[PDB]
Amino acid sequence: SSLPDLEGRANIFRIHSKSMSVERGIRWELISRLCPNSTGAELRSVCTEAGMFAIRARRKVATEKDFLKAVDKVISGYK
Amino acid sequence: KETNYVENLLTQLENELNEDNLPEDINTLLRKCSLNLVTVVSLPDMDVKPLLATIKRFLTSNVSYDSLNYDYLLDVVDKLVPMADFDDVLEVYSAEDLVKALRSEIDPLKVAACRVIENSQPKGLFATSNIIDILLDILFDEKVENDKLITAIEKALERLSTDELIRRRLFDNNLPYLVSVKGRMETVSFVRLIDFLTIEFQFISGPEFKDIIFCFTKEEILKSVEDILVFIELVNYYTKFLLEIRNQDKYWALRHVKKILPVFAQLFEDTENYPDVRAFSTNCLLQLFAEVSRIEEDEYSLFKTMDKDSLKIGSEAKLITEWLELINPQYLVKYHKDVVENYFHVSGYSIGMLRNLSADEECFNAIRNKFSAEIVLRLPYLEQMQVVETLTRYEYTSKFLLNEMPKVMGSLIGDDLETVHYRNSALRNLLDKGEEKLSVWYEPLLREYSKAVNG
Repeated sequence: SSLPDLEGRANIFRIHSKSMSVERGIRWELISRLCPNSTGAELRSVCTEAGMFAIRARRKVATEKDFLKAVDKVISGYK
Repeated sequence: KETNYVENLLTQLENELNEDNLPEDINTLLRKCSLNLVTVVSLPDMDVKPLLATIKRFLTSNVSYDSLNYDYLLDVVDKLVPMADFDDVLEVYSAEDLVKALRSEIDPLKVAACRVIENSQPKGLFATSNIIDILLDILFDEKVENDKLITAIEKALERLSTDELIRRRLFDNNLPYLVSVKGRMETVSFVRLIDFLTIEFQFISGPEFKDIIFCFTKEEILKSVEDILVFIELVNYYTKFLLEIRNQDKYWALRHVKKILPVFAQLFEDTENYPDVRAFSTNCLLQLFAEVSRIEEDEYSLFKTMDKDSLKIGSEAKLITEWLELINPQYLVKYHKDVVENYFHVSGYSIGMLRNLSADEECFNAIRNKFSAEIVLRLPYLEQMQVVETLTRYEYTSKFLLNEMPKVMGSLIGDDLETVHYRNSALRNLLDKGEEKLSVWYEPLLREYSKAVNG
C-alpha cells in the first residue's frame, strides 16, 4: 500500500531482533539498503531467515553474514 | 462538509506553543494535527507564517522537554510544508536560514530544512546556491547516524533531481566531492553513494552523464569483495542499471557498463579464490546475468563470451534449472537447444523453467515435444492449473493448448484457493482470444468463467 522508508526499515529490523539471539553491531542501516521497497513481513522474514542460517551453522547468535545470506535468499531470491 | 475545523486545530497549536509554559496534552494535539492534515486538501486559508515561525523557533532552540516528543512536531512540519504556499514558506525558512540550519548541530532543525528543500518551488531554486553542496556533505558522512535525517536528505534530493539545474550542481560543482567518496570506499559512505547514484541514473541524460562517477573499475569490484555487503550492493547497482537501460530505451549508456560485466561472471565462477562471492551473493548475481542476456547487442556478443569464459551454462550440474528459469529464452534456444531439450521435462518442479522457456516462440517450439496430454494430467490439479495458465499467456502457447492437448482443455473446464486463482487466470486469458479462435471451447470456457466469477 505504501512501504517503509530507510529509517522505518532499520526500525523494523532493530525492534524485531530484540526477540532474537543476535550478535552485537549488525549494521542495520546497511541491511535496510539491501531490502529497498520491501514489505513489512518481507523484512521480518529476512530475520527468520537470518535465524535459520545461524541454526544451520550450529550457532545461537545470528551473524550479520547470516542476515546477508538471509537477504540473498528472501530479497534477491526469485520464487 | 466544509472543513474550517482544520485551521481551528492549527491556530490552537500555535497558541499552546507560544505560551510561557507548554502543556502535557501537546503531544496528543500534534498527533491530532498530523492526522487531520493527511485528510483535507490544500485548504486552511491563511499564509501559515505564524505556526512555521513558532516551529522554526522551537527547533533552533535545542531545548529538551519532558513532555514534548520532537518527532510528532516534525511529523506536522513534514505534512505542512508541501500543502503550504512555498513563497510564504521561504519567508520563515530563508535561503540563508537553511544554509545556517544544515550547518548547525541541531539534528531536528536540519530535518526541517530537508522538508523545506524537498518542497522547493521552482525545483532549481537552491541550484544557484551551495544548499545542494551542504546536503551531500551530510549524506556522505559516516558519523551521521540519524536515520530520519539521512532519509529526509535523500527524499529531498530525489524530488529535486527532476530539474536540470539541480542535476548540474550535483554532477559538475559537486562532481569532485562525489568522486572522492567513490575512491574512499568506506562501506556506510560508499553504499549511500550507490543508492544516491541508482536514483540519479533515472533522470541523468546522455551528455549530463559523467562516466567517472557512475562507473566502477575492475579493481573497485575486487576491492569490494572483502566487505561482501558492498559487492552485493554493487551487483545490485548494476542489475538495476542494466534494467533501467531497457526500461527507458537508454541504449547510449550500454557502452559504459558492457566493459566490467564479465568481471562479475569471472568472480562468480572462481570459488577457490572467492568463497564469499558464491556464498553471500549467488542469487543477486544470477539476477544480474539474467539482465546481461537481455541487453540490445550484436547477437548476444558480450553474454556469450561471459557464458563461454565464466558462466558455462549447462556444465554447472546443480545450476541447470536456475539458468533455464532466468537467462533470455531467445538466447537459451539459440545456444543451448541441448540444455533446453535434455533438461526440461513437464513436471510440478519444471513450472519455473516452463514459464521462462515459454516467453520466446522459437524456445517454446523446442519444448513443445515434452508436452503429452497425458504427462500433464499426471500432475495434481494445482500443478496443471499453473501449467495451463502458463500456456494461456502467449499466442503460440494458447493456440497449442487449445488445438493439441484437448484432454488438458477438458481438465481446465472440469465437469484450494491458489488453484482457483491460476485456473480463473487461465479461463480469462483464453476468453480474451475470442469466439472464433476458441471455437468448440468458447461456449464452455465462458460457462466455466461465469461459474467462477459471478458466484
